[PDB]
Amino acid sequence: EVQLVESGGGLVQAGGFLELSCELRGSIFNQYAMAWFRQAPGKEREFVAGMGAVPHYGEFVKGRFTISRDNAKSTVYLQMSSLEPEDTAIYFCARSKSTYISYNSNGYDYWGQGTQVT
Amino acid sequence: EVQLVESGGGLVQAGGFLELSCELRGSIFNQYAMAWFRQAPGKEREFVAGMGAVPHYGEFVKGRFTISRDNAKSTVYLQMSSLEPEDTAIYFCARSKSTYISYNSNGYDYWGQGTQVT
Amino acid sequence: ENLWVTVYYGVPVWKDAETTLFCASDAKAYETEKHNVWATHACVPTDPNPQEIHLENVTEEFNMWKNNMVEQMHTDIISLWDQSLKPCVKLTPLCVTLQCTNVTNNITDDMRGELKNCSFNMTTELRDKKQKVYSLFYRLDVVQINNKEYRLINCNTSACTQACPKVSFEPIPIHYCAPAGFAILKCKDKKFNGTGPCPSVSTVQCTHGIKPVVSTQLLLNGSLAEEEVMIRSENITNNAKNILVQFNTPVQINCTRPNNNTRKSIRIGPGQAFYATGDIIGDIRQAHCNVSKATWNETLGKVVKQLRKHFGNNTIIRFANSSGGDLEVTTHSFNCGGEFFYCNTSGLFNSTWISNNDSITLPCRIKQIINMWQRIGQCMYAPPIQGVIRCVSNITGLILTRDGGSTNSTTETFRPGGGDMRDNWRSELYKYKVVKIEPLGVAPTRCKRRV
Amino acid sequence: IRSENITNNAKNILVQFNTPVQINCTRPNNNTRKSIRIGPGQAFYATG
Amino acid sequence: TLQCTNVTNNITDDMRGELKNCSFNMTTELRDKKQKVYSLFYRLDVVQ
Amino acid sequence: NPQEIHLENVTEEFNMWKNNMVEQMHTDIISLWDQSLKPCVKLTPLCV
Amino acid sequence: LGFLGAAGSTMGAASMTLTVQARNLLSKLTVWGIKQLQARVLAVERYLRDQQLLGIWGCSGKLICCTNVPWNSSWSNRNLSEIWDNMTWLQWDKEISNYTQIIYGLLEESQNQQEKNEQDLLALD
Amino acid sequence: LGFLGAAGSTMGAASMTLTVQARNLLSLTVWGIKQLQARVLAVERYLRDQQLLGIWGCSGKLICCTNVPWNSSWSNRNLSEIWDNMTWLQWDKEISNYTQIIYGLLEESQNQQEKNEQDLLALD
Amino acid sequence: LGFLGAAGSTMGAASMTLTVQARNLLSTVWGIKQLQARVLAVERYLRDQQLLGIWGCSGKLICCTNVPWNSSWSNRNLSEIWDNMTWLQWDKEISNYTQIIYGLLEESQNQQEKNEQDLLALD
Ligand SMILES: *[C@@H]1O[C@H](CO)[C@@H](O[C@@H]2O[C@H](CO)[C@@H](O[C@@H]3O[C@H](CO[C@H]4O[C@H](CO)[C@@H](O)[C@H](O)[C@@H]4O)[C@@H](O)[C@H](O[C@H]4O[C@H](CO)[C@@H](O)[C@H](O)[C@@H]4O)[C@@H]3O)[C@H](O)[C@H]2NC(C)=O)[C@H](O)[C@H]1NC(C)=O
Ligand SMILES: *[C@@H]1O[C@H](CO)[C@@H](O[C@@H]2O[C@H](CO)[C@@H](O[C@@H]3O[C@H](CO)[C@@H](O)[C@H](O[C@H]4O[C@H](CO)[C@@H](O)[C@H](O)[C@@H]4O)[C@@H]3O)[C@H](O)[C@H]2NC(C)=O)[C@H](O)[C@H]1NC(C)=O
Ligand SMILES: *[C@@H]1O[C@H](CO)[C@@H](O[C@@H]2O[C@H](CO)[C@@H](O[C@@H]3O[C@H](CO[C@H]4O[C@H](CO)[C@@H](O)[C@H](O)[C@@H]4O)[C@@H](O)[C@H](O)[C@@H]3O)[C@H](O)[C@H]2NC(C)=O)[C@H](O)[C@H]1NC(C)=O
Ligand SMILES: *[C@@H]1O[C@H](CO)[C@@H](O[C@@H]2O[C@H](CO)[C@@H](O[C@@H]3O[C@H](CO)[C@@H](O)[C@H](O)[C@@H]3O)[C@H](O)[C@H]2NC(C)=O)[C@H](O)[C@H]1NC(C)=O
Ligand SMILES: *[C@@H]1O[C@H](CO)[C@@H](O[C@@H]2O[C@H](CO)[C@@H](O[C@@H]3O[C@H](CO)[C@@H](O)[C@H](O)[C@@H]3O)[C@H](O)[C@H]2NC(C)=O)[C@H](O)[C@H]1NC(C)=O
Ligand SMILES: *[C@@H]1O[C@H](CO)[C@@H](O[C@@H]2O[C@H](CO)[C@@H](O[C@@H]3O[C@H](CO)[C@@H](O)[C@H](O)[C@@H]3O)[C@H](O)[C@H]2NC(C)=O)[C@H](O)[C@H]1NC(C)=O
Ligand SMILES: *[C@@H]1O[C@H](CO)[C@@H](O[C@@H]2O[C@H](CO)[C@@H](O[C@@H]3O[C@H](CO)[C@@H](O)[C@H](O)[C@@H]3O)[C@H](O)[C@H]2NC(C)=O)[C@H](O)[C@H]1NC(C)=O
Ligand SMILES: *[C@@H]1O[C@H](CO)[C@@H](O[C@@H]2O[C@H](CO)[C@@H](O)[C@H](O)[C@H]2NC(C)=O)[C@H](O)[C@H]1NC(C)=O
Ligand SMILES: *[C@@H]1O[C@H](CO)[C@@H](O[C@@H]2O[C@H](CO)[C@@H](O)[C@H](O)[C@H]2NC(C)=O)[C@H](O)[C@H]1NC(C)=O
Ligand SMILES: *[C@@H]1O[C@H](CO)[C@@H](O[C@@H]2O[C@H](CO)[C@@H](O)[C@H](O)[C@H]2NC(C)=O)[C@H](O)[C@H]1NC(C)=O
Ligand SMILES: *[C@@H]1O[C@H](CO)[C@@H](O[C@@H]2O[C@H](CO)[C@@H](O)[C@H](O)[C@H]2NC(C)=O)[C@H](O)[C@H]1NC(C)=O
Ligand SMILES: *[C@@H]1O[C@H](CO)[C@@H](O[C@@H]2O[C@H](CO)[C@@H](O)[C@H](O)[C@H]2NC(C)=O)[C@H](O)[C@H]1NC(C)=O
Ligand SMILES: *[C@@H]1O[C@H](CO)[C@@H](O[C@@H]2O[C@H](CO)[C@@H](O)[C@H](O)[C@H]2NC(C)=O)[C@H](O)[C@H]1NC(C)=O
Ligand SMILES: *[C@@H]1O[C@H](CO)[C@@H](O[C@@H]2O[C@H](CO)[C@@H](O)[C@H](O)[C@H]2NC(C)=O)[C@H](O)[C@H]1NC(C)=O
Ligand SMILES: *[C@@H]1O[C@H](CO)[C@@H](O[C@@H]2O[C@H](CO)[C@@H](O)[C@H](O)[C@H]2NC(C)=O)[C@H](O)[C@H]1NC(C)=O
Ligand SMILES: *[C@@H]1O[C@H](CO)[C@@H](O)[C@H](O)[C@H]1NC(C)=O
Ligand SMILES: *[C@@H]1O[C@H](CO)[C@@H](O)[C@H](O)[C@H]1NC(C)=O
Ligand SMILES: *[C@@H]1O[C@H](CO)[C@@H](O)[C@H](O)[C@H]1NC(C)=O
Ligand SMILES: *[C@@H]1O[C@H](CO)[C@@H](O)[C@H](O)[C@H]1NC(C)=O
Ligand SMILES: *[C@@H]1O[C@H](CO)[C@@H](O)[C@H](O)[C@H]1NC(C)=O
Ligand SMILES: *[C@@H]1O[C@H](CO)[C@@H](O)[C@H](O)[C@H]1NC(C)=O
Ligand SMILES: *[C@@H]1O[C@H](CO)[C@@H](O)[C@H](O)[C@H]1NC(C)=O
Repeated sequence: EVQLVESGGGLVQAGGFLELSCELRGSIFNQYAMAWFRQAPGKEREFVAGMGAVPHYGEFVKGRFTISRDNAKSTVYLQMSSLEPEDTAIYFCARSKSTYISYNSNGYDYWGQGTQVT
Repeated sequence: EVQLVESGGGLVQAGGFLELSCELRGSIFNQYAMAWFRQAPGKEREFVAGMGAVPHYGEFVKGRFTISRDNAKSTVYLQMSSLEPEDTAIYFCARSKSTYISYNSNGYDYWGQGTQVT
Repeated sequence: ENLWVTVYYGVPVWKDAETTLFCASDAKAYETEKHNVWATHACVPTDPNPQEIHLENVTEEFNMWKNNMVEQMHTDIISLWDQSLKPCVKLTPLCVTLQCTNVTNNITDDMRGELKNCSFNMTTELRDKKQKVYSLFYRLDVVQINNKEYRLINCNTSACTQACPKVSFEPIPIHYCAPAGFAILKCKDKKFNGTGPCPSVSTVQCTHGIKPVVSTQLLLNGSLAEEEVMIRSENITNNAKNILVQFNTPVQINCTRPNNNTRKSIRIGPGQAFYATGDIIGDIRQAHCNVSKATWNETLGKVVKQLRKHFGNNTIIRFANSSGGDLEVTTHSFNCGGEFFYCNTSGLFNSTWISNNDSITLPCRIKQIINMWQRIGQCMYAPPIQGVIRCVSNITGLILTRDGGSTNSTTETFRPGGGDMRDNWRSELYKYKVVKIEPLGVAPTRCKRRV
Repeated sequence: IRSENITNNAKNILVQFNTPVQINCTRPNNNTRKSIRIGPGQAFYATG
Repeated sequence: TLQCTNVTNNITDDMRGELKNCSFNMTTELRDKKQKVYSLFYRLDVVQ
Repeated sequence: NPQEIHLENVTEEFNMWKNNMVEQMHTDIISLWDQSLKPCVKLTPLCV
Repeated sequence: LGFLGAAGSTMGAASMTLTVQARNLLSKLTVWGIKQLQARVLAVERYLRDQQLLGIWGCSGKLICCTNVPWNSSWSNRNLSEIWDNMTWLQWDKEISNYTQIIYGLLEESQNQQEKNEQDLLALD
Repeated sequence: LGFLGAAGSTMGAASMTLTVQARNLLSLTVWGIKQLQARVLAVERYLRDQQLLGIWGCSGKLICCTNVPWNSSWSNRNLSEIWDNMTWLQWDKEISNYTQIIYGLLEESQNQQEKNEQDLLALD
Repeated sequence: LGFLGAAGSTMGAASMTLTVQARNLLSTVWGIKQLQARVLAVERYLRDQQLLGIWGCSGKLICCTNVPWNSSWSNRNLSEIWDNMTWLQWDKEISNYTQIIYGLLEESQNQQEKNEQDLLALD
């Protein structure tokens, strides 16, 4: 059974540092790409960062965040740096339907429970 | 069905450059060697060049010609250079019965139709 | 009145089952052996005029979305590609400090920085000697490591393999046949939407030849619909699911790579040869594809009509280009004549449809080192092809994604996106299914065994 | 006490007893792993 | 070849010379570039 | 002492030239040599 | 009608041509190499289990096989001509699907019982 | 006397020893796998023949005559000489053309008996 | 008594449970170890099945024959064989003179082969 389990649980102040983790259980890790989505209160899901064979970052990233995947543990790790106050949102983990990363939410079929980072 | 198809030939001025070719279709390329035989008008077939794992040349070539095999398309070439006027003849393509090359005409079993080079 | 059980063998009954299917290929390609990535030489020859026989009065339920024989076809292509690359060169010594400069051989304004002329040191036949050699690389396959020093794009992650220059990526049809005791039931129903009963069903020896064409948006060279354009989706109301569209009449696409490329041999080492790109003969021009404006527009007119059935008579249908993401999903990716194309389809998908001669030239880009869809890791390197490439193909369908929008919008916007390659063959195996024959049914009759 | 030939000292003796006796093994060091890139797709896991 | 020195950070008496701090050139992902790296090795895994 | 059983009062046609089972022996010996040389060491470094 | 063609025809009609179904039950390493062999071995196992199961009943190669075990009413409790002139095999397999294993054990009981009775009747004389 | 020993003898002598041939119809590296293909093939060929016998009126008889009448056109000669002067190898070549149509005749004859037996045991 | 529980029961008692052993005789390091195991089971099943077939009983599971029982093999009372003693003990006792019996058992069906297809011929 495919399932995604998140971590991180951000409670840091401005200019903080975190490392969100997302483990893939019921599927092959080297067969799909995984990306991070974000939901500020009263808004819609937005693309943050994702990586299959190549990494992609959102426009608001401006090179602060960084994604990596450790195939040994079947996890994708998102470094967080220079967290401005406007980052307060729920960071979701999703698995793509293929090995390629899109910027739209229609490209993913499994989603994480969610992590509220403030 | 082992079949030999050739190319090349036609007029060239003395001292010119010509390249001949002959591909093997119905059998494995890396199991048999190839040879070039020329029959001058009224004479008998004489060995010109042939390569298995080692290139061999006739006594009259005098280092002008050059034979190679390209395993990708299973074709044997013959880079004729400094073509003297005494080289005019019908040039045949022959498949050897083994990986080895013989200077005699009965070390081969499949022959090409011919190609006049004048 | 007494009754006893009776045993009947060779009884027609079946049940949906999971099994391993083997290959059958036509013998027309047996001559001129060569070699294929799909290795149909070992694929057993098929039987001429196979037993395609109708079954009357039988109703069978199909479901193309949870169908078997698509997951195990996915693995077959992955495994069939693996054993093709095993015996081929490993370009482990290829990525070193290059020294590249732009190509300026009478280039055009479109192909400005897209070609780099690189030189590097390589070992000769002797391990004690190096020599300088040069090759042409596309801009998409190199990065700066600052300057004018580069490296290959994908050797800080992995190492690339050189597709032996004999294996032939050209797809050929493949018939998937079941073993004795198993049968394949084909749905002949014209208005089949992928799910539900198929009142017109038959059983066949095994499937028609299915050419495996790996492609994103605009799956090509596939099977055509019978009398209308069919929109099939696992769940229409769910925006997260793809929409597989198959239209009856094909629209022709002419894709060419105008550059007269040449092939050069560079010696990696003893027994190892690298196929490079020598100086380009002639002029430089962007690769492109061509489709008719008339043919494409009428086809979209048919697709919009069919889309209104599932979305409403009084609705605005809008087409827009890809959302944005990885290059192998934002463009029409495909393989043509041994080279890999990435075509910008913004000129096709841009239109709005109200409820009440010339062609389209869509530019394309080329790559030599490709991240294979088989795995997230290993790549491969496609050697250059001699001459000028040109292939004509049929567009037989689409893969769409509907933009998510709130209620009362009255405007549905669809985007193109291929992504998963399982959809490429799910469009061809929607008809078929596998069942296991279950003889030995027991029934009563007015008969007693002798004593 | 199980032995192929109890009188042949060259034959090992296997002992199997009723109640297990617990053994607690630990490496007290807090070890940090370091990754070194040997080559393309090759990584050496050293000790920091 | 490895240039090695004993590790000693208020080390316990039982571990006087059990560990070595070894440094050595190493090849990168680019063939024509080298790198200097270090690793900790147990004495049983290195020979002078 | 394999049971070579003589077949009497029966004639049979033979042809050693279009015979199979020499092409099978040829393919066998090639394959048997191929796997015999797989574990052996190569001599690429000797090219100096 | 070459194979399974009588699926929609009636159980009586389908039972007239059973040998058609019977016959189509046995007919470098590359990917297709293993998939072919796994197919060939699988067919043999499935064919031999049906023959063995028939063998342990009182009929080995009969292909229409009467027994001594009565038809318990609860299984189908419906008149004979209905299930032979108005119903097909595919529908009939659904009605008694739960009750196939219990009948199979009964057939084993009646065959073993029948064998010794045959044995004993050959010893008294 | 042994395997195929009666190959050159007439049919009458060949039929005396039919079990000698029946017994010998079933009995990581590139040599073993060549055996695996051989071992799977042996059962496949053996089971095809046995299944063909079963659908006829005989499962393990080793001699099996049917109620389909022999068409004289197939052979056109005396019984007393084919069984005392002809061998099986000679017979196959002549009747090869008149085969695979006889098999269909044997297939049909058994099915009707199965139904007639089904019918006969119902009228009691 | 699910597979071989009658192994220690008397010979007579063990013959009641014969189908029980019958149905159980036929039902990438591990990829080939699983493959080779399945083919071996099939061949052994057909060896004993064909061996029965050459005699006049293929699907019987208990089969009489026209072969007198030499008193040398057993020379023991028939009562104690089926009333005290077991198939395990019996296979060891007959182990010496068993391959002779298989050959004779083929002769009787060979003697029937001398007799089968003549009665129907002279009708
Ligand atoms: C990618 O980059 C590589 C390397 O940078 C380029 O390869 C070189 O390209 C240059 C330019 O075309 C070549 O130089 C030309 O060589 C011709 C052949 O003669 C050479 O070789 C002979 C021996 O065979 C020598 O005796 C001779 O000196 C040359 O070295 C010359 O005929 C050319 O002459 C041209 O320029 C002179 C002025 O210098 C004029 O008078 C002539 O009329 C003529 O116009 C020229 O010198 C060079 O040989 C190539 N190889 C190397 C190793 O440098 C690729 O061309 C480039 N590709 C692309 C697509 O940009
Ligand atoms: C969709 O289907 C169409 C046809 O159904 C298909 O078009 C085919 O494309 C291939 C490759 O582009 C063509 O094959 C080439 O044909 C030309 C002549 O037109 C030859 O000169 C070529 O020979 C070169 O390549 C060979 C193989 O590497 C070499 O051995 C040779 O030496 C040459 O270098 C090559 O054979 C083919 O002819 C067409 N067929 C038709 C009917 O147009 C199209 O490619 C398919 N689309 C996709 C995406 O697969
Ligand atoms: C061996 O050395 C390790 C290296 O430090 C030790 O790990 C330390 O463990 C303590 C106790 O859990 C941590 O202190 C907590 O820190 C969190 C915040 O940490 C967050 O960020 C780090 C960044 O790496 C991340 O790894 C964490 O998961 C968290 O996301 C506080 O919220 C807690 O209140 C508490 O202070 C240290 O942060 C952690 N060190 C490092 C560098 O992460 C480990 O305990 C040592 N083991 C032994 C047996 O001595
Ligand atoms: C293998 O090489 C590729 C290409 O060099 C690496 O991807 C690149 O990684 C660098 C990280 O140094 C990225 O640069 C970053 O850019 C942002 C701005 O977008 C900047 O703010 C950061 O500080 C950082 O410099 C770069 O974007 C990225 N992509 C490309 C095309 O260069 C890749 O990471 C390497 N492999 C591994 C495992 O790291
Ligand atoms: C691998 O190495 C061998 C040995 O060097 C190469 O064979 C050599 O090939 C060259 C031409 O490429 C020959 O040179 C010619 O020699 C004739 C002799 O009369 C001379 O008249 C010509 O002017 C020219 O110099 C050379 O003789 C030949 N070696 C021998 C011993 O005959 C072979 O070509 C190499 N293969 C590859 C693929 O590099
Ligand atoms: C189990 O181990 C015992 C050893 O404790 C084996 O008994 C030993 O058997 C060997 C057989 O060669 C005896 O060797 C003999 O020694 C005498 C001198 O005492 C010599 O004159 C003979 O020529 C021969 O070499 C050995 O003495 C004897 N030792 C004992 C302590 O018994 C025994 O065979 C092993 N196996 C079993 C089933 O017990
Ligand atoms: C094992 O040996 C290596 C190499 O000698 C050691 O690496 C270096 O260790 C020093 C501290 O021990 C690190 O800090 C440096 O300290 C000097 C002190 O003057 C300071 O001036 C420098 O600015 C720097 O802060 C140094 O960064 C580190 N070098 C590297 C490349 O890692 C290592 O500490 C030794 N470890 C053990 C356990 O023995
Ligand atoms: C595909 O066709 C099937 C049958 O034609 C549809 O199944 C029925 O759909 C209607 C309305 O959509 C439902 O009321 C029924 O309950 C469905 N039947 C069953 C058995 O579930 C199916 O909806 C069609 N799919 C699409 C996407 O149009
Ligand atoms: C695709 O269509 C374009 C049309 O823009 C073609 O480009 C023209 O090709 C002709 C052919 O000789 C030239 O004369 C023109 O100069 C080209 N440009 C224009 C603007 O017409 C292109 O060749 C077509 N390619 C394919 C593969 O069909
Ligand atoms: C695909 O082609 C379209 C043009 O049809 C590109 O869109 C243009 O992009 C330029 C770049 O800034 C803009 O100035 C134009 O206004 C755009 N025009 C249209 C109609 O969109 C598009 O960028 C191309 N795709 C990619 C990935 O480059
Ligand atoms: C594209 O589609 C057309 C028709 O949809 C194909 O043309 C048919 O090809 C088949 C088999 O080659 C023939 O039996 C038909 O007679 C053809 N019909 C027509 C109208 O041409 C065509 O082969 C497909 N492929 C390409 C490259 O055009
Ligand atoms: C294991 O048990 C067996 C049987 O209980 C022992 O075998 C007998 O042991 C006695 C005394 O040791 C000998 O006199 C007999 O000759 C043995 N019989 C056989 C058949 O070997 C055996 O000795 C025991 N072994 C151990 C190590 O305890
Ligand atoms: C580094 O470790 C080595 C290995 O234990 C030490 O070598 C021994 O050191 C002790 C203590 O001085 C001497 O008694 C031994 O004779 C040494 N052994 C040998 C073979 O010479 C070495 O002294 C350590 N050095 C440092 C600076 O810690
Ligand atoms: C790699 O190892 C070599 C050899 O140990 C180092 O090169 C020289 O080492 C000697 C003695 O340690 C020094 O005196 C030299 O100065 C070193 N050469 C240079 C150019 O510094 C080298 O430093 C090591 N590191 C690297 C990155 O090569
Ligand atoms: C082959 O030919 C010989 C010679 O005729 C045959 O031997 C005869 O066999 C019959 C069989 O009963 C005897 O009646 C004859 O007396 C034998 N002939 C002689 C001269 O003794 C033999 O049977 C033929 N077939 C085989 C297989 O040997
Ligand atoms: C192509 O480039 C060459 C330079 O090598 C130049 O001489 C030539 O004029 C160019 N072609 C055209 C049509 O200008
Ligand atoms: C080469 O092309 C690039 C385009 O990527 C451009 O920026 C650069 O100015 C050109 N010239 C040189 C010398 O790099
Ligand atoms: C289709 O999706 C919608 C929303 O995503 C959901 O409510 C509905 O139950 C789905 N249909 C099926 C058949 O699962
Ligand atoms: C002992 O060494 C460790 C090594 O990191 C250091 O952290 C610690 O402060 C040292 N303690 C004393 C008392 O020197
Ligand atoms: C299908 O049903 C009709 C009516 O019950 C019947 O006449 C017909 O024979 C059936 N089809 C077949 C193949 O028997
Ligand atoms: C079986 O009984 C029902 C009872 O009403 C009857 O209607 C039906 O006709 C019977 N079956 C046949 C074949 O007549
Ligand atoms: C016998 O064969 C002849 C042709 O040789 C054919 O005309 C005739 O119908 C056949 N008769 C039977 C009963 O098979």
